[PDB]
Amino acid sequence: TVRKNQATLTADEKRRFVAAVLELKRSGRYDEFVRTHNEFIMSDTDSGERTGHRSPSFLPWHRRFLLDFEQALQSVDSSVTLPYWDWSADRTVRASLWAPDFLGGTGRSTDGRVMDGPFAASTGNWPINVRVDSRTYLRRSLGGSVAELPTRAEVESVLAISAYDLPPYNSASEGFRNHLEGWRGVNLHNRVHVWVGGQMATGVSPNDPVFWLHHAYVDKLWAEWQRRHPDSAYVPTGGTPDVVDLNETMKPWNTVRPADLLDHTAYYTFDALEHH
Amino acid sequence: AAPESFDEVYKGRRIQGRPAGYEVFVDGVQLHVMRNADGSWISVVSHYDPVPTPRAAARAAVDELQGAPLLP
Ligand SMILES: [Cu+2]
Ligand SMILES: [Cu+2]
Ligand SMILES: [Cu+2]
Ligand SMILES: [Cu+2]
Repeated sequence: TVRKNQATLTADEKRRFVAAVLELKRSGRYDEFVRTHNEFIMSDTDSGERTGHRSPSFLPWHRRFLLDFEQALQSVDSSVTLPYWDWSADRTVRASLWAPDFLGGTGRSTDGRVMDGPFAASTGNWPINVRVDSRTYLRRSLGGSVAELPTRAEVESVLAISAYDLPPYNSASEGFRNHLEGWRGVNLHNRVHVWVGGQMATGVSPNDPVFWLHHAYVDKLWAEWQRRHPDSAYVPTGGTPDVVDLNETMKPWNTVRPADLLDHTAYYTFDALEHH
Repeated sequence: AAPESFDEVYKGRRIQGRPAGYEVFVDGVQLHVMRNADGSWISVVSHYDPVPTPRAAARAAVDELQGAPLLP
């Protein structure tokens, strides 16, 4: 129930997280997470119904999606929790995140194929099944398509934004959610997807296990924003077409609302999160 | 009004676009594309990376694919 900075995991924790992920893949369960995310990303639109992305519920939706995945990990090994990747700090290819004992490194330049780590196609343990093209191997091009990860100063500028979200509650919005997501401003979450490259830049981005670690840090930043702005809360709070209001439920679960997900401490804590 | 249609060979592959609200094809296989509020575009193989037009999104998909057939 404690989510830790990936950089701090012990060898034993890395081993167990890798093994649990690979068992979810083996059993078929992993791929359905990939499929759910692609379905939402292909349907979430600025001018119509939007729930997982480009909308206020981007944050609680990924919070609940990550909780679903963590619960599934824990069904294989109850000691495992999702670690987070602070890409403002661990910002080079040399970060131990990208070591062969954890996620493996960048892809080779001919075809982007990851050649080491537990998720390399050569292991036989990580087939890319849910996909948009014929290639069935994990690909990455770390720092290929955009040169730099967000910096701490850039993150702090986003965390200083006091309103959670603003009309029109989509990719054109001002406010914290959309600056964090990245469609406006110095760009935090979207740029990380672009920086990793490979499947992480596509609709089927959970094919790369770093998806979980990226979103666990995005989720941490929401928590940090709440601590800096105790007087700000999720919006909208009722009657908004096409958008999930505070007390409306969210697909695909239908049985949970943003209201049920604002307080992470009901589900987990972080290794470190300062008090306002 | 939607963007204009297009048809060209880019890096050896045929990319086509047409209003439908807009469809893109790479060698005759449909590529999911979406328009953002500000007028930019993305595709399913570049879904966190806005580019100004649908042809730009098609070209970005050909760049991403490195010769790979697109799946319907
Ligand atoms: Cu889309
Ligand atoms: Cu997403
Ligand atoms: Cu994401
Ligand atoms: Cu205060």
